[PDB]
Amino acid sequence: SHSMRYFYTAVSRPGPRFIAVGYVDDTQFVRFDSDAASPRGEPRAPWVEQEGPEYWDRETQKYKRQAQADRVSLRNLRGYYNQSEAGSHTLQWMYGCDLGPDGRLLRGYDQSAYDGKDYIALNEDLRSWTAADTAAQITQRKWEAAREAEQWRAYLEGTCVEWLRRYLENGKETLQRAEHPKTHVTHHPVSDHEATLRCWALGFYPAEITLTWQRDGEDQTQDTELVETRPAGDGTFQKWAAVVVPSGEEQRYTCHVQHEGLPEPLTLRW
Amino acid sequence: RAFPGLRYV
Amino acid sequence: IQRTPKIQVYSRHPAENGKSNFLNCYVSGFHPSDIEVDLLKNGERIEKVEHSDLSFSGDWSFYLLYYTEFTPTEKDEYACRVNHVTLSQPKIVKWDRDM
Repeated sequence: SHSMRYFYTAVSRPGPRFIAVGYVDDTQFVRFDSDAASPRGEPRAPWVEQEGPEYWDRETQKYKRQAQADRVSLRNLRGYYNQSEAGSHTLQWMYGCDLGPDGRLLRGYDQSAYDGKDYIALNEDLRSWTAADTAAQITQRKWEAAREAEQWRAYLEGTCVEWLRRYLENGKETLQRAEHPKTHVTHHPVSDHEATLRCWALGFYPAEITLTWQRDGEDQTQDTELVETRPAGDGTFQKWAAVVVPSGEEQRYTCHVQHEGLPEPLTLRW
Repeated sequence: RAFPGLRYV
Repeated sequence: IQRTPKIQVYSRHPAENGKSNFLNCYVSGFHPSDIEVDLLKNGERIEKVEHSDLSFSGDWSFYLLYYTEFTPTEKDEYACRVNHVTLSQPKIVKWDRDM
């Protein structure tokens, strides 16, 4: 599957920083920062640099417009929760497509957060809203009266998805070409009767990977310490899964990596 | 292509 | 409402002494977005260290990749200095390069 998603952040400064980023799968392609001389939407991927100045003027239009509403929204949220004006507060925006088998919308998103907690989110049916508290019910009532969910349907199943398909063709040589993981296993003792088998996976795109340590063929779901898929810095990602095994029993454990870049799931053995 | 409308609480 | 960051210090490619590489510091899973991150070389803060554009995950937790170009050696020690509103004091995480 494929996905486009935007991530907005607005932080209130007493006496507001507005950052927005756009992703196609695990590849960033656009950025807007209010803390710039002449703030503009700028390309972070090669396949959006070929878009015309008309596209970027249009993109910068909504960014500067949304930063204005984020100034109004952060101030409205202050009175909603009756908080003082001396503190900093965060308001995030998460919306985007999820592409399906044929090419149509699989899932649509439109989520708002306030201070790390859920605020209001467009339901999956793209007709109803889920308010997280009585303060968000004010925003909900505001949006049902203006038929905001009608606008999101036309975007998510329309402009959203059509442009996700457009990016995946204009950048098909990178967005649709998967890189296989370069895997290896390390072995470190933690006792005189115990060891740690660590299964590595480096330089793979996309970031979707599942590393599993199986003893005797069966999944050791727990006892398998796993870390966040981290970026390598060049567009690829890394990840490792570890398991603490008794010494002399390491020949019983096998690592299993499945990634879109692999022709078949490969079996590792330190 | 970002959302053309506006989010307002 | 507030979350502490997970700190990861690692190199882009496998680290070999004398071969050019990139030192990375992956802070992730923290809230709010205000964070202080420095890459250290022998306890000295490294000059001109860059980071990615601020983004967040499905649970609204932010992540940032602080990176710099460096060349590993046998005797040079590298680490990351991270301070956050959730951390009482800054956290210095050393680079374990044979993991």
